Amino acid sequence: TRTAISRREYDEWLSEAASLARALRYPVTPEMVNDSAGIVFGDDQYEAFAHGLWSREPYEVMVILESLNEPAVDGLPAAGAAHAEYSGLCDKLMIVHPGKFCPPHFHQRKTESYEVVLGEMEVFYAPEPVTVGDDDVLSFSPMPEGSPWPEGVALPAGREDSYAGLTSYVRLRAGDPKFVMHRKHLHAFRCPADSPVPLVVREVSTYSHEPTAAPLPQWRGLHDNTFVAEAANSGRLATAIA
Amino acid sequence: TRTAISRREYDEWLSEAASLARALRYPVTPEMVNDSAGIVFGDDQYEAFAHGLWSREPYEVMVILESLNEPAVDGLPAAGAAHAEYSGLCDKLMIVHPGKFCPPHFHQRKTESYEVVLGEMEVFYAPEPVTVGDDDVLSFSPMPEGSPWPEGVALPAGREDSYAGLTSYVRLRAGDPKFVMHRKHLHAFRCPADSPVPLVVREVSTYSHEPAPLPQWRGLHDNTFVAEAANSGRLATAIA
Amino acid sequence: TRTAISRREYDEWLSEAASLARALRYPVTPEMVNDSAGIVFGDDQYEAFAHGLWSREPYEVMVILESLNEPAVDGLPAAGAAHAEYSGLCDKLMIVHPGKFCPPHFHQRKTESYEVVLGEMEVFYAPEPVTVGDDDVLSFSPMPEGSPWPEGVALPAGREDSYAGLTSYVRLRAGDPKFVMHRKHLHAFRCPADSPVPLVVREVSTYSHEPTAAPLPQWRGLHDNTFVAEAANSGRLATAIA
Amino acid sequence: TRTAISRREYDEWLSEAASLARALRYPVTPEMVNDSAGIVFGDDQYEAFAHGLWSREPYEVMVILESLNEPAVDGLPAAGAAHAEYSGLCDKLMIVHPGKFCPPHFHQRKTESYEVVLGEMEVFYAPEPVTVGDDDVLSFSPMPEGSPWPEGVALPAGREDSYAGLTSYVRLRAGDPKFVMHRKHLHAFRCPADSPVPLVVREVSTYSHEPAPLPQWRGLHDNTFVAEAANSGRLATAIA
Ligand SMILES: [Mn+2]
Ligand SMILES: [Mn+2]
Ligand SMILES: [Mn+2]
Ligand SMILES: [Mn+2]
Repeated sequence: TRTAISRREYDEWLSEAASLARALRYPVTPEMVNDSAGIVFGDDQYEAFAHGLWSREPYEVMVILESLNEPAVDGLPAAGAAHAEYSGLCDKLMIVHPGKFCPPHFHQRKTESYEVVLGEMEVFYAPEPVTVGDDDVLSFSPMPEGSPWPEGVALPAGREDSYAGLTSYVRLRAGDPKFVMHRKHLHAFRCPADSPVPLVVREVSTYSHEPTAAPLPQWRGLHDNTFVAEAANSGRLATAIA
Repeated sequence: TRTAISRREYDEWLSEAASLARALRYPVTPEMVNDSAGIVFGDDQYEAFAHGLWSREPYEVMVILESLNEPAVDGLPAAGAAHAEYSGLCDKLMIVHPGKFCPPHFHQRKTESYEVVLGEMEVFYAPEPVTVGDDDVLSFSPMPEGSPWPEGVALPAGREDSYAGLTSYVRLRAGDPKFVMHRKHLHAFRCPADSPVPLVVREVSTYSHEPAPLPQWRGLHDNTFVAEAANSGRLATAIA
Repeated sequence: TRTAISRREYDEWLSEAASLARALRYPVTPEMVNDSAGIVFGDDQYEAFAHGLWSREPYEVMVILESLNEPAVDGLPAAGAAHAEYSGLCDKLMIVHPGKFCPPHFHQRKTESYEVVLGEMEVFYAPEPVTVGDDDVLSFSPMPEGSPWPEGVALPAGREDSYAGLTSYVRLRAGDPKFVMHRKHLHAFRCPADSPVPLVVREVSTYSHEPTAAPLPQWRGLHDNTFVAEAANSGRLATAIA
Repeated sequence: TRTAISRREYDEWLSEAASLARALRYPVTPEMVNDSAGIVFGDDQYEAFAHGLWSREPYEVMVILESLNEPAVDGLPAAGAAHAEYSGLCDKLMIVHPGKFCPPHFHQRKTESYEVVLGEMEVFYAPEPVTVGDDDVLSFSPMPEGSPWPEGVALPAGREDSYAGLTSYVRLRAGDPKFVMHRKHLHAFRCPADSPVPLVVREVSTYSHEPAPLPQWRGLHDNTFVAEAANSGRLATAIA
């Protein structure tokens, strides 16, 4: 079983992703195409490269080209420092190949929005927010109920369990209105296995607290991504390239 | 002189803007093309239509197609309700014709970012922030100094002085890194007068307050223009 | 009734057309944006500008941005000079606003192909070729029969008669296979009146013999566009701008 | 050494090429993505896959996605049947990776035109036409002289000499005027070795004869490569 991605496999993956992104008019700078942009969620997912990104097999791997991750702390009243972490601005292009997924997880602080650029996006989520402490949270526009899962959702071997709570389904396409995924909601998505092209989606969200002189002292060592699956939640950061 | 835009002028202006937006893959739905998307900053700016959007003359008029304006209040701890207005997510596509401007102004709460999609964007701004309300504010990544203005910029007649404080300049093109304009910073921008195409820019910013997620958000004004006339021209577009 | 297009109307029309073309990646050079690119088929069609290109009213007006019109005579055996006029290469982008048409006509020498870039193209044609002299013409892939006209085809006032022979219908969209319109076939097309965008179509055809040191002596003064309507066939060239 | 391309390599090569084509708005239908769209010009060129399409090494391999290849015989006077083969309409999208080439060759009948869609195209050609068959040919707009080759062009190993006769050079970019390559002219092209993206070019040409509209068209060969090996690599792609 694969334990890493070869330099050739990785370079071709990111190069073709960056080329497709540019063709779609997403602003890609050299610095954005790095050894951290191609993500493998769990060591058991490197097996995705045994047959490759066009095998159409179910695995949790994807490319993220981040053009923006602005704290938006400047100008913020000091009195609001405690919750600045729920704000900020992040713009990234996500490229997911046929049959692949962005694994089940939720964010305590980050709210996201999706805009499909190419292909079709199958989003899976929990209409109800996870309970985070004895917090008295605000409400305004709760997540829509959505529809039940369609037929054809091949889940990654050994991870099917982590998708159990994501009962709601919505399929997004280019030209559709923006879709918002409120913070504290379990979610995941995949590119249909029969898709002729990789799924390309622009995500505009609040600040992304992920490992990679902090905006605020309290922001140091802050992880805002909690995955359901252990393999992904505990040990999914850096990408092993050999 | 012009006191309003004709129905035909408005329809062609927004129909072509929305068509260009769609060609550039921006998600445009019907409710986005409305009576307020074509903005004229002041009654004296309707004269921009005496010769049209391809006259290359300096006027402050533009189209904004907003695909998202999410409060992002859901899930936020009640304890942060007081400053939730500084957050949120807004996505809009701005179309500015040759020589036209988005006039000098600042936002107390909204921080923006620019991504040029078509054409080139000339940004004029003040690198030092203004103080709006609360004295003690946070700081992390101050606005860069950019460069001084280039020669030959044509400003709108009678609005020249309003640009005096925006001494820094940067010219953005497609493919460039995202440019951030922190809240409380005076800024403005134009499409070069000699541009072959209209300037098209995607703006990703915090919530856009335009007269509710929270009680205190009601009737909140977050756009302060330097020119008195420009403030007036932002309420409603006069379409004859 | 309108007798010409104002300089402002014309410049805005061509400028927005060239901008849209560039946005769609069609190579537009300054020389391609000229006073002949915006075409009005007949003096009775200038009325299209009484209410404008977004009035959605039926008129025969359009923009043609020609990036190529190559004789392809170079290297051709002298023995084939007699029929070089049926060859050549022409690449042009056609932009037609909601409800507007490219008027009924046929070409004796030019064969065309269509590739919709934006919007939807409603093509009207005669499945059978017009008879041009006692010619013994070649055959290989005759025009498909197509379907009958749909409901919603508002024809230009005073020209509805010229559309009578174009009995076959086909609706083209972006991503569809290339559609070929063989020479000697009456044809026309329009952008649906309810379209949210102007119809943008790339036409790749054989040489376009239209008024504007000839490739071949016999090519001088050669017109290959025969329109059904008199107003268009006799007096539709130059565009009157005032 | 490599004697064929692996199934996975071929699938990823064409799937990414077709995806890029679609993103660039080229009309790709299923029958266009086939076992002959990924071309390897010679058995010695399969080595291009030893390190891959992003190795930036000079090899003669490319993908061609043909959306149209119309004989244009319908309606043509029978009297012109003898030279109908010099006409017709072909539309194809060519994708060439960094440092890769479309090898030196000429067509007796096909005249082509290039429109760069993504990246930059370096064209090497002979401005003087070769004589193929008939002596008396027509002339109107001779190929321009272009410029001499720029410094540093890396050629495929063992194929260097085949480029000797293509002394003229032109570099084409997106938005440039269409470039015409008349029939009977030796030509070749590559994507710069340092290009950040694959070169994507739309070719509009007369009919592409590849082994019927007319009896005489059967088994017609209209591609003559300078390198003997390159001629061999054009028949069928070895996919293991
Ligand atoms: Mn997420
Ligand atoms: Mn602003
Ligand atoms: Mn025609
Ligand atoms: Mn060739």
